[PDB]
Amino acid sequence: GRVIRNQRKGAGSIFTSHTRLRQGAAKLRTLDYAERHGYIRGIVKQIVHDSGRGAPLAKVVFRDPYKYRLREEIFIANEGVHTGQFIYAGKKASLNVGNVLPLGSVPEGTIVSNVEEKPGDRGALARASGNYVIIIGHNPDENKTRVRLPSGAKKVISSDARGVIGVIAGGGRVDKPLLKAGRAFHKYRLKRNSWPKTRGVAMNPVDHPHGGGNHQHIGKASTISRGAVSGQKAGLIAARRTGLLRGSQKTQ
Amino acid sequence: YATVSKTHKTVSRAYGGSRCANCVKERIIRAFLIEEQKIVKKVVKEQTEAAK
Amino acid sequence: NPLTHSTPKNFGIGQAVQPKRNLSRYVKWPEYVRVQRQKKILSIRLKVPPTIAQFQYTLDRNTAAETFKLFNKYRPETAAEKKERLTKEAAAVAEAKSKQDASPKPYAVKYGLNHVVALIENKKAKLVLIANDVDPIELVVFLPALCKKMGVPYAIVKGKARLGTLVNQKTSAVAALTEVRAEDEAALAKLVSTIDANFADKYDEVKKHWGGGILGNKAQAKMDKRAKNSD
Amino acid sequence: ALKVRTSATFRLPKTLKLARAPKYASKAVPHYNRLDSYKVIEQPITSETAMKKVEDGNILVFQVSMKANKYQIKKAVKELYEVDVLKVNTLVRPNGTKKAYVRLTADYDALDIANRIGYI
RNA sequence: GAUGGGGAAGCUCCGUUUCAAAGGCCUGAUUUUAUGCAGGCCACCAUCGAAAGGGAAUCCGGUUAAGAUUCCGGAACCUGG
RNA sequence: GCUUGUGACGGCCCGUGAAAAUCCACAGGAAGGAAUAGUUUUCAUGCCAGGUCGUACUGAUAACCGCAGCAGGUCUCCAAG
RNA sequence: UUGACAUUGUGAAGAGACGUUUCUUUACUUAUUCAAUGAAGCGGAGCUGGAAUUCAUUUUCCACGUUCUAGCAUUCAAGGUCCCAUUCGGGGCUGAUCCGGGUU
Repeated sequence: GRVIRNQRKGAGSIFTSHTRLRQGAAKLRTLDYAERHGYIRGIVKQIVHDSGRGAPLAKVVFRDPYKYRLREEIFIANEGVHTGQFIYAGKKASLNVGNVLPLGSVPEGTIVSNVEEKPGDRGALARASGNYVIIIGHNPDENKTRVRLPSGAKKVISSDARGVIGVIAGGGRVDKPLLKAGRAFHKYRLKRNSWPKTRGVAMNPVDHPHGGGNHQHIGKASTISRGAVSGQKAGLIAARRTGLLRGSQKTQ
Repeated sequence: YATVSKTHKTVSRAYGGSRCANCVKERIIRAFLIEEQKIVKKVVKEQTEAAK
Repeated sequence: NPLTHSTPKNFGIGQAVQPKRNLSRYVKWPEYVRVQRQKKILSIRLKVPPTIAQFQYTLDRNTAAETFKLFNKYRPETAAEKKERLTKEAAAVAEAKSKQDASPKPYAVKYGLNHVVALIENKKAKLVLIANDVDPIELVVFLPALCKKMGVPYAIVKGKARLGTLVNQKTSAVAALTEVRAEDEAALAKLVSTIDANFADKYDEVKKHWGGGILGNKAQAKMDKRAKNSD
Repeated sequence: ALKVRTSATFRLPKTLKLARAPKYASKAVPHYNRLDSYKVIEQPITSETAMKKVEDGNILVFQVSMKANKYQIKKAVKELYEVDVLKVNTLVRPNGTKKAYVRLTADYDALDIANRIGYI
C-alpha cells in the first residue's frame, strides 16, 4: 500500500509550522541570582498579539544586573496586566497578579499560569488562552509542591519551579462558533498545514486502513492497540473506553 | 539625513529628536517627585527605626 | 575635601550595576583543562588498589634534598667530557697498549628503566629512586615489589623531571646508583636507613591498604552536617 | 598567587604569528607586465561610422583588450599617442571584442592624430 | 550550506552555534620607527539565496540607416577622498 | 467627470497582515580646548576621483513553448470622443 | 515490548542462600542520562546585632541594601587610607569578610 498521511507528518517538509510573523518565543526570565534570592522589577512596555496564538504576549523589559543595558523578556500576558505595570519576579516577590514567584513561595489556593516543569526551564504548563494551574498544597520533604493542572491531572513539582500569578489572557476564545470554513482556513494558515481533513474512509485502501470501499465503513474495530505499528495507528488509539458519556468532572 | 544640517534633525531641549516636549515634561516632574519622596522614604524609615 | 562628595553604591539585588568581581571559580575552561582536572578527581573517587596507593607516598623535602645532593655527586659525563675522553682513549690506546684502559673506572648514577630493572635483578643496585608520577603507571608499579623481593632499598621520590636533571635530560623515570666512591659510603647507609624505614619496611602494611574515597568538598560538608547537626 | 579573571569567558591566548621567510621562493622569474600598452590597445576601429566619430566628435575609437578597463585605456592612449583624455566610454562588441570610445581634450584634434597614426 | 564535531564499511549523513582555546576595532606608548607594544571595552557571530522585496544620487532639449535617463548641449545631485 | 496619488477617519478578524543591510538622533561626558590669540570642515564656497558585467530587437494569429511562420499556451504598465 | 548478560561503581536496613556472601524496599557521585547559562555569585564558616537558656556558657535560634509614580542607574566608584616628592599622571588596600577552585 501507500505511506499513509499521518506518517508523512514526521519528515517535516510540507507539514512544519508557519512562524514568519511570530514575535519571539514565550519564556520566563532565565533564573538568575536576583530571582533566586530577592526580586527584580520590570515594566510591561506593550502587550502584543502573537500570530497562531490567541492569548497575547506581554513584552516586559528589566534592567541587567551585570551590565548597563536594558534586557527584554517576552511573557504571555496574564489578564488584568497592563502597559506601564511593574512586574516583580523572585523569591521575595509579592503575591500580585502579573508577578512571578517560586511555587513554594505561594500559599495553597494560589492560581498561577506559565509555570515551570523543572525549575529554571522557563515555562511549560498552562500557557494557552484562559488557563491556570492551582496550588493544592506543599511538602517540605524536598521542596515540592502539588499542583492541579488544566487537563485535570494533579502533579508534584519542585517548589523552586516558578509560576506567574494569575490566568493567561485570551478569555473564552473557543466559545465563538467558527461558522465558515474560511475562518477555520485562516486559523490554520497561521499554524500548520493540518486543514482541511480527508476522512480515511473516503480514501482507497492504498491510502488508509479505512480506505477500502463499496460502502463507506471502517470494516474492523476502529480502536487500535498502543503496540500497533506506525502505519497502523489511525483511529482511537489505546482507547480505554468509547461512545458518549456526559461525565461532569475529572480526577480529584 | 546624513546629507542634512543638525538643526533639521533636532529641537533645542533635552531629548531633541528622541522624546516630545510633553514627554520630557512628564519625564522631569516624574523624576523630581520620586527623588524627593525617596528622601522622605528614608527619613520616615529612620523615625520608625529609632522607635524600636 | 568639601567639594568632592561621598556617593556610596547599593551593590545589592535590584539596583546599581554590579561591579566586576573575580570569577576564576566559574570560568568555562578549555576542554583540555577540565579533562586533566577531572581525571584527577575521578581517580580520587573510586577505591584505588593498594599497589597504586603505594605511590602518593613521595618523600619529605629534607630527605629528598639529601638524596639529591648525593645523587648530584655522580653526574654522567657531559657531551664534551666524553668528547675528549675518546680522543684521549682512541688516539692513544689504539696507538699503544691497554685495551682502551687510558681512563679511570667511572662512577655514574645509572638511568633508564630496562637498565635499572636488570640491575635490581642481578642485585647490583644499592639505592633506587622511582618517580611517583610515571604515566602509564604500569611502567613502574611492580618496582616496589621487585626491590622488596630482591632486598634492594627503594624510595618513591617526587619528580620524574627532577630525575631528568640528575642525568641531564627531560625526564628519567628512575635513577639508581650501584658503585659509589669510598668517601661517600657513609651517607649511603645513612640515607638508606631513613629511607627503608619509610618504604621497604612499611611495604607489607601499605600493600594491605587501599586509597580513594573523598566525597569532594560540597558533598563532604553535606555528610559532615548530617552528623554534626543531626547527631 | 591566583590571578584575577573578571570574565567567566576563556579566549584563545594571543600568540605571536610569525611571518613567512622562505628558503627557495615560489617563482624563479616574476612574470613581466601582462597587459601593457601595446597589449591594452590593439587596433583602430575605422568603420565609416567610427570615422564620423573622429571628423565630428573628437573621439578616438579603438578595439581594446577585453581584459582591460577604463583606467587602463586612458593610460595607454595617453602613453602611446601623447594625448590628454576627458572620459573613456566602453562597450563589449557583439563579436566578443571590446570597443573603446575615447574623446580627447580640446587642446588636441582627433582627426589630426587620426591620420597622424596613419588612417583616415 | 562550508567549519570544532557526532554518525556511516564507504560514496557521504547529521548539526549551523551547534558540548569548540573560533576575533578585530579605537588608539596611546615610542618620536631606534609609522610601530613591536601598552590602555581597553565590543562580539553564542562562515557564506550562498530577490534584474517584481529593502536600497546613496539626473533631468530637459538635440541627435543615428540602427544607440541613448548611457552620445551632444545645457543644467544638477550622490558618494569617497 | 476618468485614471492615479495621497490624507484624516470608519468596518473587518479564534487572520491583527516580513526581515536585514543602511541612515539618523538623543542619553552620556571621556577628552581636547583661548586672549595676542585657537575652537570648530553637521554653515557657504573651492579641489580631485567614481571601476566591472548587461544595454540591439521580438515579446507573439511569424523573433518564446507547443516537430512549423501552428485558430492552443505564456507574467505586467500606459488608455481619447 | 519483555527477560538476561555486558556498560556496573561504593554504604546500609530486613527476608533469606551455608563474619564472607547472593536475593527486595534504599543512602551515596564519580560512570552514564537531561537542561540552562556570555559557565556569577554555589558550598562551608564568619563581622554586625535583637532575643533566649543557664540557676550563667555559648547550648542555639532570628535578622543583616530594592514595592504609592510608564524618571534615572555605564568610564577599574565616590569616599576613606597608603605609597611615587607627586608638575600630571598613575598604583595599591579598603569600599565590597574569609575560606574550598564542584559553573549551576
